[PDB]
Amino acid sequence: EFDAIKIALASPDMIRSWSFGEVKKPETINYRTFKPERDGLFCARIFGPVKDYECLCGKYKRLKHRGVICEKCGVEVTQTKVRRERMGHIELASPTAHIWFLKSLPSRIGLLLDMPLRDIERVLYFESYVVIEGGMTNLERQQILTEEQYLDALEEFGDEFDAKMGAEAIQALLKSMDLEQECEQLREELNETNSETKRKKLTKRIKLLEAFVQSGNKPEWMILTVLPVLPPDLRPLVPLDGGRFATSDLNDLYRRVINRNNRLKRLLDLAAPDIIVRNEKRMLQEAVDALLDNGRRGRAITGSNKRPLKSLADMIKGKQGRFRQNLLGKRVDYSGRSVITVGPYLRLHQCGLPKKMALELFKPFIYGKLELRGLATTIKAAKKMVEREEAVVWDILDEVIREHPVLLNRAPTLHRLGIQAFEPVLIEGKAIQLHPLVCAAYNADFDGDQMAVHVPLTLEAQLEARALMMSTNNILSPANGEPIIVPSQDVVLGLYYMTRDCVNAKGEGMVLTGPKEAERLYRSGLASLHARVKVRITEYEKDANGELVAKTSLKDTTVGRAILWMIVPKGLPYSIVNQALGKKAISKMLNTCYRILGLKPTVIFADQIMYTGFAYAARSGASVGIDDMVIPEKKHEIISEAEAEVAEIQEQFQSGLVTAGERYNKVIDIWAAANDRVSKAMMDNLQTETVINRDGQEEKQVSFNSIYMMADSGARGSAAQIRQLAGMRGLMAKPDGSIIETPITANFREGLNVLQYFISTHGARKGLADTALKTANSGYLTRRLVDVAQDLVVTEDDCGTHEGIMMTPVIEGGDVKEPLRDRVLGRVTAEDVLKPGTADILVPRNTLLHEQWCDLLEENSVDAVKVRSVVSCDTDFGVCAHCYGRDLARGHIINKGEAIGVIAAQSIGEPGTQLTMRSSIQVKNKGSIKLSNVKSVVNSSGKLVITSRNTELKLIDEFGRTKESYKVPYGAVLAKGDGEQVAGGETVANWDPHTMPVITEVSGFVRFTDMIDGQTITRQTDELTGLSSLVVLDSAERTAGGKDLRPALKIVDAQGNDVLIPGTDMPAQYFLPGKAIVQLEDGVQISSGDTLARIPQGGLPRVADLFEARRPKEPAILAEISGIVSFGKETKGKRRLVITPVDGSDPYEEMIPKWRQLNVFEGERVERGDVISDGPEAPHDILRLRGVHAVTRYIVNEVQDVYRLQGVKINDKHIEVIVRQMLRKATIVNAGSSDFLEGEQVEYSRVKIANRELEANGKVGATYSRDLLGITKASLATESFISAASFQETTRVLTEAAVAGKRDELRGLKENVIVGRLIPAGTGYAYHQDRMRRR
Amino acid sequence: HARSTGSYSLVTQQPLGGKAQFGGQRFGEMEVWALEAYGAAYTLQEMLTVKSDDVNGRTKMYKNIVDGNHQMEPGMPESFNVLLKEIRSLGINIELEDE
RNA sequence: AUGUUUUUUUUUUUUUUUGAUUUGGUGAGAGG
DNA sequence: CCCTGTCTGGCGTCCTCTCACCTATGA
DNA sequence: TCATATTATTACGCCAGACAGGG
Ligand SMILES: [Zn+2]
Ligand SMILES: [Zn+2]
Repeated sequence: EFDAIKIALASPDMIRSWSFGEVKKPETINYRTFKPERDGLFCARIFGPVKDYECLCGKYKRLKHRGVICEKCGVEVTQTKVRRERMGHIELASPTAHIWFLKSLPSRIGLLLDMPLRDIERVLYFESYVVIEGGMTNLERQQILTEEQYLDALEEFGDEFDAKMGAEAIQALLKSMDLEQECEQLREELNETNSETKRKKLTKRIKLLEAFVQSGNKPEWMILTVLPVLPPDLRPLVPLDGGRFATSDLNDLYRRVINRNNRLKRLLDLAAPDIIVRNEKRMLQEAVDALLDNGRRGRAITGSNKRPLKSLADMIKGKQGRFRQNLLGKRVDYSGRSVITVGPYLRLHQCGLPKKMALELFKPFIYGKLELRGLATTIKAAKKMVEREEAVVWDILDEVIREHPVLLNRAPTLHRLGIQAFEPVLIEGKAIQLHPLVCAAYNADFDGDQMAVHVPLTLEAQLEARALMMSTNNILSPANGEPIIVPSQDVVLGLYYMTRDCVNAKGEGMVLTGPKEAERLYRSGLASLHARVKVRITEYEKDANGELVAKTSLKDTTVGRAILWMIVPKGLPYSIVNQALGKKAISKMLNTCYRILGLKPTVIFADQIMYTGFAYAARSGASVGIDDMVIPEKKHEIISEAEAEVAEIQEQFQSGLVTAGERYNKVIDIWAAANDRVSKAMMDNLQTETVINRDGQEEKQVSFNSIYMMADSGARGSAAQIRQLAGMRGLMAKPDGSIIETPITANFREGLNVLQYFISTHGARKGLADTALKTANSGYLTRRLVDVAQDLVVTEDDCGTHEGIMMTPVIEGGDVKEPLRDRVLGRVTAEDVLKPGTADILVPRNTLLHEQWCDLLEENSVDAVKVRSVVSCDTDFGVCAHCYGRDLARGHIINKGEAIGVIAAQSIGEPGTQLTMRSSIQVKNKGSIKLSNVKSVVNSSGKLVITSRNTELKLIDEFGRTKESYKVPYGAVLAKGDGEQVAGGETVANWDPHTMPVITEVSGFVRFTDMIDGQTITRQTDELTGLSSLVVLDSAERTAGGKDLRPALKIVDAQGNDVLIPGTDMPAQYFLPGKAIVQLEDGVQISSGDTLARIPQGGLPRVADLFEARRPKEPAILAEISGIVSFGKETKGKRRLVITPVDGSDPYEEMIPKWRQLNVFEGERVERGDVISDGPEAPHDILRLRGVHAVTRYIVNEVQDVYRLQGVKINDKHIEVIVRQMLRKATIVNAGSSDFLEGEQVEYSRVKIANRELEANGKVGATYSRDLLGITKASLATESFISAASFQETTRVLTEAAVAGKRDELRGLKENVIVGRLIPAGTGYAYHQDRMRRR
Repeated sequence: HARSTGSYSLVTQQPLGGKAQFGGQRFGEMEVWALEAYGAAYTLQEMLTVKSDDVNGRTKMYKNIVDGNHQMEPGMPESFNVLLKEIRSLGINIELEDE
């Protein structure tokens, strides 16, 4: 029907072509009758007749002459909705410049006429004059004029002289502004200057000057001359219940503009003096500016009472504009809403739906069914039948329900599992019965929740509800590989009570010929549900190629494990039920069933799990009592020993032996130790309290205490909650953030007294305030993420590359945190992984790594896999099917089409609620040493010291994988060496961080080069020891006579000649920095490893600051080019740093703020990506210095650290694709033979297809540079202005798109959700393939 | 509460809100993102064009349902043409291009 | 065998199809 | 002229339910 | 009833982005 939406400026001829009549009078309506005004705002001739095909006043009351317009009516003759499309125009007496092009920041008329905003407004509000082609006088064109400047000029240049003001003058300036001429000038000005600031100031002005010439937008279209009025139907005038009309705000705005315009026409008729018509035109200017965007000028106008009234731009922008309130989200027919309840008899593809809601939602299907049978005739009869609800429409209703799915939806839908399609089962009742397992997907408890039902009307929507959105199809969460139909709380208690054991019961050690008579012995009353027993089970192992082989054997098991074996499908082994089955074990039971036997046995087995869990939890009778919370007998003596310890510490505090901070630290330490001892006392007293004999002496076992099974099963409860119900509830913290030294020694079974409950209320009010304010940032994070993603659709099958990121296991310094099988599960390898022995093709180079491949990776102990990542995908406008990976909720690769940006953005932002808002190296294991980034030297004693700061100390095992990693500073005492074998727990590293070592490479004698006591260094003989040290001063304390003196130590031989560095001809002089203290004095012979000086010195907003890419306040500074380094100017704002490369060109430098403790010396050579100071590091520096793969590893590690600290499983594909959407823009460095500009920022796919269709020719391409935009700056900088207008500020984006003449080739998800068509991702990707093919 | 078809608002062609007004469910923004997350392109297309806003689409759909033909004739939403007239009522010339 | 053999105003206009059942901002509070 | 406080604008969660209250003037 | 047309409170918290000031 139509391609792209084009936006441009509105010419006065274009506004007269939209229009149907000039709106003169401001008179709205008659108000005493019902008729409007002829001819006012709500006219007849200008727009249309209120009534359909009627002259409002009187003629044509039938259907013959539609169109005639008599003189007595001055009325058109069409439809009732004809006025909604027709718009009027107000002939503004005095020109008024647009507020969107005068105050957009930056203003469109501000950087175009080369005039400051302040000066532009002055003249615009009749407060300053502006010259326009004066003539032969001493005045510029842009230069303004004041009353005094004009008065004198008026008497001076009375002849050829022009100096107007207001929009009129402004219009002229714009009108008489040779665009083309300015281009060359600006272009020549940019090529004839070197000023950095000017360059950017000139490139931003020429960009908007050449863009205006590229389109059909004129400079004189900025000023509004023929103001357009919105259709009445769109500014509706309806009365509320009563006798008055509740009028809209736009009618106030238009009525004021028309009142003022009529006054201004009458004053220009009457020839009023100058100051009267200046105030009149100024009031018209402010009235127009208030109509368009109210409140952007000084304080907004108001009708009733002090609240400002809502203008047109406030009908567009904001949370309640048209995008976010009526075009992205709509209210919807065939929909319903009610309170949910359980109904556990359901199968997990069906839900209960009440009869009253079912007869209301399915009225047209029932009408169609009733008309088909022949029971009635006309539609009315059917509506009377279902209004009466006779006895025959319920069979009609059960025949329209049967195979027709519905979309259930819980009201805060965060990820895609919050809309699932069921089949209805009709309910006597008024509450939606919802299958319990599905509740863990919706985050739906049953404490008063409500859900909405939606009906797929058409046939393609019924098939999408059955084939994509059915609840049997969503059994794996799309964020990872974990099943989302995990059995939640009652059913794991029923299983944990069923499959367990006790050392004596009915039927101990009897033998049973099958699981059927195991259940028969449980039901008849001859054995117990947990009584250990040899049974004969027949497990089917499918060891052949798709053939199930029976093996039958006698397992020593219990009765309950055989009864649960009657429900397990064929292929799973018996050892999946042989254990005790908590919650992690039943989750991996369903996961192994899904990986082996597929989907249909896993659906039917999930239902049979839920049924048998509910049934035996009912048979269990697992209550909770007051006696179940067993108080430790050792608890009171532990509290008295802690009270004796705080008594000892305070008796030392009365005598002043210890400090106050050490007292507070000792009290918090002994109460933490006593808390851990009380928790261990109660945990022994709960986990093994049952001690029952069997045929003789006693024997112990794990307890059948009720609260212990609710904790050990993982149903509801943890260690901390069961700790607070029996042991002491810790040391609660006051809202100051610091802890309180007197704990809450009473649990909940004993009574809390008053003060302890008040401290508890501190600790809990902080948590409720944190959740109720955290949810806003979590939701706004999901919004920013799905609007930066929004476009990215799997659109190929292979990009045809060999690049991809290097997935290693991540190791922080403790034991290996996340194994390689968690990171390289289901992601397609980049090059073929060599087997760790020698040069073998273990896996090929384009294989998906599912579980079988990952097990053959874990057997061979594969180091790290080079795997394909989304950020390395070469596909223009989308992601190919291999560089994404596995489907994650489907076992296979991602299909051609499935929108991965939206599921990724939801999977990152959905756990936003669970996240929070507000010496030396000791080895642990026993293995082999390896060093990386190492340049070292052996000292005199033997410990290998390091001459490199950035050395990584890895502990490699005997197999080949890397198990530990650490960072060792410059100059540390390593107890070990390279390639060595150590023992578990042996200290291998040592240093002093408070004393920066200035250790050497060679030996010799020490001379004090440029070290003079009195100006350079100072004499501070030590007080308490006597062994003095010449203390080196810094460059700020010494005066300007000797500030140029750099103290240093250079090593010589026994004669005095300079001992050179081994490898060069340069001596090894070390320039001493500020605040140093000389350790080894003059004449002392040195060696390696000996110092030459003493140098003394996060949750959810972290996720936001990583995706939005803020800078930290003190970033780590780096080096943009390798080579030698040196210092510069002495403290003029900053302290300089000059880097001269060995082979490369010199002139790069950087002025470091000198408040940082540096890392580099003067004789040190640096590299790109090498640190100069320490602290956090901004991602833009990673991108422009190290590489794209470096910054994507930086973001995925720095945000999986937050998601792992709070314990959420998210696969890394989602963070890699939001990282792709961050660094999608690029900047040009060398324009080459293309049509770009020098420092123009252009999107990367554009410049790559440009120089890839030019490089296929003879011409060599253009060399770009990638840039990393934060997610809101990157979604507002898009080549599709509806995508950047449905999101944040619409004023800025619509003026930029209007003055650029931008066009929206739709080509994404939200443009097609706005404009009302098929999404180009899902089922509609075939439709968009067809439409893109047929052009 | 449930709604098949009844009265709507004035300015927009979408259904009213509430229970005291016999109105339908606001199919909000995150539900649209959840349908985009699946492949529900046709479910979303009737969810924002036929069931909600487009007047010719919904009258043709009601007659198509009661004839026994589950098929939608979509058209363009009315609130987007309301957007075009509110943007166009500024000094902005927003259009709809070639066939 | 036979019937101009008791005439007088005791009076002629339908439904018609063609269209629908009608409620906007502001602020406060609760559920999840 | 390159850092720099300082000022100005622009964000800040979805869905639902109940109730009340709505410009002054004026010969 | 039918045209006439706008004044005497302050008490968010970042976080970019643009601007006059000065070593
Ligand atoms: Zn007429
Ligand atoms: Zn690719």
